[PDB]
Amino acid sequence: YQNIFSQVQVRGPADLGMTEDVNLANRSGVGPFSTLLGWFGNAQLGPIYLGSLGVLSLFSGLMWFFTIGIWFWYQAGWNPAVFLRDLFFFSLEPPAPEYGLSFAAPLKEGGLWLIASFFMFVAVWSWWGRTYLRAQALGMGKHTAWAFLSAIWLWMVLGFIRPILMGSWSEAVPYGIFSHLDWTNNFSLVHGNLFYNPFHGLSIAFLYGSALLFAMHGATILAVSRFGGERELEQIADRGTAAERAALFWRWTMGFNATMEGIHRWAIWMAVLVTLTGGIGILLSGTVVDNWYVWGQNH
Amino acid sequence: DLASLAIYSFWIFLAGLIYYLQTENMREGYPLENEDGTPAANQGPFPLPKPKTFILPHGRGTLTVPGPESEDRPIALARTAVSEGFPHAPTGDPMKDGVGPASWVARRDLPELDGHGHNKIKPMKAAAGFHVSAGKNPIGLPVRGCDLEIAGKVVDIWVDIPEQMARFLEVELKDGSTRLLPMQMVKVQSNRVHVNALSSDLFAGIPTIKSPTEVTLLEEDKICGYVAGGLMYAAPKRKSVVAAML
Amino acid sequence: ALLSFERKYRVPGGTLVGGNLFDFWVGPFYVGFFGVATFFFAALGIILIAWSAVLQGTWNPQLISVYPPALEYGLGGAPLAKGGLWQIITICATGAFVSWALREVEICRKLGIGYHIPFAFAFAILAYLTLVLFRPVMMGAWGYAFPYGIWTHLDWVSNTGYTYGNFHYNPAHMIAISFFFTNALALALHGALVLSAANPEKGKEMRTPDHEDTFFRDLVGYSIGTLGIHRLGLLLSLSAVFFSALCMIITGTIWFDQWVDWWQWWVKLPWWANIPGGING
Ligand code: BCL
Ligand code: BCL
Ligand code: BCL
Ligand SMILES: CC[C@H]1c2cc3[nH]c4c(c3C)C(=O)[C@H](C(=O)OC)c4c3nc(cc4[nH]c(cc(n2)[C@@H]1C)c(C(C)=O)c4C)[C@@H](C)[C@@H]3CCC(=O)OC/C=C(\C)CCC[C@H](C)CCC[C@H](C)CCCC(C)C
Ligand SMILES: CCCCCCCCCCCC[N+](C)(C)[O-]
Ligand SMILES: CCCCCCCCCCCC[N+](C)(C)[O-]
Ligand SMILES: CCCCCCCCCCCC[N+](C)(C)[O-]
Ligand SMILES: [Cl-]
Ligand SMILES: [Fe+2]
Repeated sequence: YQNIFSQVQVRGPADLGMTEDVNLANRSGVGPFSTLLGWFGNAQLGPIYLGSLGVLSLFSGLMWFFTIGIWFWYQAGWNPAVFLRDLFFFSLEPPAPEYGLSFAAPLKEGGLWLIASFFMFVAVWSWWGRTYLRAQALGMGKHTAWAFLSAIWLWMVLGFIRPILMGSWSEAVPYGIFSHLDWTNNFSLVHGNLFYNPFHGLSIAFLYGSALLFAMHGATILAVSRFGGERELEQIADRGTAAERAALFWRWTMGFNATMEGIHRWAIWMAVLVTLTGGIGILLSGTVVDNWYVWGQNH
Repeated sequence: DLASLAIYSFWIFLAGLIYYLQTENMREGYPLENEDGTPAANQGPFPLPKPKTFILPHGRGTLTVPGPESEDRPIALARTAVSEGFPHAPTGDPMKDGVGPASWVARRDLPELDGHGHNKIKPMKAAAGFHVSAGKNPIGLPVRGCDLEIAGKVVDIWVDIPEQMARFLEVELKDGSTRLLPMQMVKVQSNRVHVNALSSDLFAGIPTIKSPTEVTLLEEDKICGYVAGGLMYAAPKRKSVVAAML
Repeated sequence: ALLSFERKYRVPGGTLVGGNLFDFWVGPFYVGFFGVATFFFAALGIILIAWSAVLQGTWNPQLISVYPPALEYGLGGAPLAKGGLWQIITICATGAFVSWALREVEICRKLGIGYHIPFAFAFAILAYLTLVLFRPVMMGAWGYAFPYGIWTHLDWVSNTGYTYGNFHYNPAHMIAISFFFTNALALALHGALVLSAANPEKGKEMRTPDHEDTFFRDLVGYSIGTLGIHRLGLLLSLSAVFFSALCMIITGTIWFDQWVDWWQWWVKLPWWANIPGGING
């Protein structure tokens, strides 16, 4: 038994959650239980908290999705069959370079893209405030909101900050499955191969490193779940043989180890650094460095 | 060159972060010791971080780390060589003495509490509304040890209420008493519960719990430590795969 | 030197080879038969690399590069300085990796824990072997493998990728990328959640796993749980590497053209293939 999937599922009264300082009036009712999810993790769905911020975020998010969708339908000639077969080829493109950073572009030539970006902007940022507040209501630290900022940073750089620094919305990424992939490839081409961007190399190290560390950590906790290992918070407050054996496995393996609390600091940074370095590398592209190969030759 | 200053600065930051992370991961187990218990000469380059204090819920005090090593119980092991870096062999029964892969830690002799201050784990029998929702119900099944002999029967499942999960199987032995078997150390089959880590004769030896309705962290550790220790120390009594196949 | 709680664990037993022969430590590191096997392979391999650096006429880390045999050599051996010295180093790397995994298994045995780690690591090894062994052999030549050089292996990645246009179109590659991205997302979330509960607002009591659940439930309407998160993290990581190897093993073996064209199968589906309009109509 590897404890990857549960052998027997157990179920009791739905958990309504801790109260603390949260406005219980904004908490929904408990959803259904998924036996399917129960094999891997918890079966309980919900409840969810939906205050004003969450409603705003959900609304914008849907509007963003809707804006892209209506454009796609237009591109499909309102024909369901065409919509489906060309779904990955449709693309909501930003304004042409001639429009600079103005909002004067005609709807079908960038305006819809600007509207979509506005909705996504509001959606993402209101959601960020939500990650902060939901934590505040429980008296918890703001680690989630901070980690989220790192992801937001790469996103901000790609569709707002960099386009603005270069005076053109045409520098932003289009909304399309395949098109945003073309944009990515093109971006590297146009900047002299991103494999030469030092910050792209780091970003990759952390992306690979996050898969490395989580394979390591996830496997370690599972390896010591026979000693109640996943109950990490209590292991931090009162170290058990689970924490000791996990530490010693690594100390004996690579010469050094972590603690039950410390490993999560290594974790959050390993992941956060992916988009942190990534964002910097993209921000420098085209604004300070036109060709990374060339830049590389002078460093 | 801005890009150059940026990358140069990053490495400075990264070295500082790694430094921070490492010291932060020295809140336990340090200072390092010599195999005899005395402070080791080489403590490494990273210095111990300054103390931090965790405020524990429901009158359980506080926890300050780094702090003096808590572990003080007797360790039934003896040096094997004059030089450092060698194994320390058990002086008595490793399973009974709690050493090697049978080790346990002197954790708080109180049950882990949930967010309300209630016991996190509880026999399903007493967990209002809890039931097996999917999979083979192990309750009622005989329990076989690695020697392929029956060691007892499952009389209940101890559940983690907040996480709604099976954490221990309560197994009644021949003498009418019961023991708790870690869920992740058993294999529920259609007609039995198989425990590879232990031979039937070792079940009586599983550490017991004071109260029949709760289990403390100290007890959990002794129990889990003991069971895992069987993989090594019960190997002589563990029958082959082909034998088990018959 | 030992951690202040390590002694009771430094017990004999757990080895798979040599009984108690190598059953000992060196500082914090444990040895074991596979500890020396790893040292052997690593040393020899590093040595064969330093020697290739000599034949190449360089000592600079940025420049050193060991290339596999040219396509002319097919799957046969080759002159040391012309592909052969790479073939040996590859054998050494494989040996050192597998030994490192097996050493981890002995460590698991001694500590009484699961074998999840070395099992997870085998995936990384398998991804490596896919690029250096399985794909080359399937394609018919060691030349298809990548070179051992800090920047040269990036050239290989770039050149190999563009041989099929924009590699982004490889469907297996897309799935792999999702896992890599989702994994980093979950790793950040997991690290932040644990820490936010262990480090609540100044002066407050340490939070509980229940608060972790409430937080995420309040946030997205679900909590996978402490067990599930670690299960998930392992699954995302391994799935990422699994699809990585899969996206490559199929490239140049059963797919040879521009990956973007593979997607024509969906567009050409009988029922909508000829409907005018849209992008492909
Ligand atoms: C996976 C797909 C491609 C590939 C694509 C890329 C791309 C694309 C990039 C890298 C990058 C890196 N690659 Mg690569 N790379 C491949 C296979 C390998 C193998 C291998 C044995 O299979 C190794 C050892 C490396 C090693 C490296 C690192 C030098 C560097 C950062 C990786 C990292 O942090 O990982 C996460 C792991 C950790 C954080 C743990 C630490 C690992 C350390 C840093 C590895 C050092 C390797 C050492 C120099 C190699 C020789 C070892 C001995 C000295 C002989 N690659 C395959 C062929 N690699 C990045 C770079 O900056 O390139 C210059 C980068 O941009
Ligand atoms: C041919 C193309 C170029 C190339 C062009 C680029 C470009 C261009 C960029 C990268 C970037 C990256 N590249 Mg590259 N890259 C190349 C080759 C490689 C190779 C390789 C060959 O092996 C590798 C491993 C990588 C790896 C990577 C990553 C390290 C990095 C992306 C980080 C990330 O997590 O982003 C994913 C994370 C995000 C985008 C953040 C998302 C956050 C927002 C807030 C989410 C909102 C969600 C939303 C509301 C909608 C859904 C909501 C629903 C509820 C689900 N590249 C080649 C050379 N690469 C990025 C980077 O950082 O560069 C330095 C980047 O911009
Ligand atoms: C121009 C290039 C093409 C392209 C061409 C390719 C090619 C070609 C390949 C990939 C591969 C990958 N690409 Mg791509 N790819 C592109 C753009 C992207 C983008 C992006 C955002 O645009 C992303 C995110 C990715 C992502 C990915 C990953 C899914 C995958 C690499 C990871 C891997 O296989 O790990 C696997 C991990 C390993 C191989 C590591 C093994 C480590 C070993 C076992 C141990 C080493 C120990 C070390 C020696 C120790 C030293 C001692 C020290 C003390 C540590 N690609 C562009 C369009 N991509 C690779 C792949 O799928 O590989 C199978 C691959 O070969
Ligand atoms: C499969 C899922 C992910 C994963 C998991 C993983 N990796 C692991 C483990 C796990 C679970 C370990 O337990 C093990 C470990 O101990 O980690 C600390 C490990 C490990 N993953 C490592 C690296 C690594 N993992 C990577 C990836 C991944 N690891 C996946 C994303 C990558 C990349 C590039 O993405 C790298 C670089 C090592 C740090 C470590 C294993 C240490 C080891 O094998 O040591 C023995 C060998 C030596 C000390 C030296 C041998 C030297 C060779 C003879 C040189 C040959 C040259 C080489 C082939 C090319 C070098 C040039 C490059 C520039 C291309
Ligand atoms: C602009 C993005 C910067 C984001 C950096 C956030 C890193 C996450 C750090 C976790 C540490 C949180 N903290 C401060 C409370 O300790
Ligand atoms: C339903 C289709 C959704 C499209 C998925 C593609 C998302 C790419 C998003 C990149 C964000 C665009 N921007 C603002 C940065 O330019
Ligand atoms: C905290 C995680 C530590 C990971 C550090 C990994 C560093 C490998 C860096 C190689 C990439 C650097 N680069 C682009 C300049 O070559
Ligand atoms: Cl903190
Ligand atoms: Fe964890």
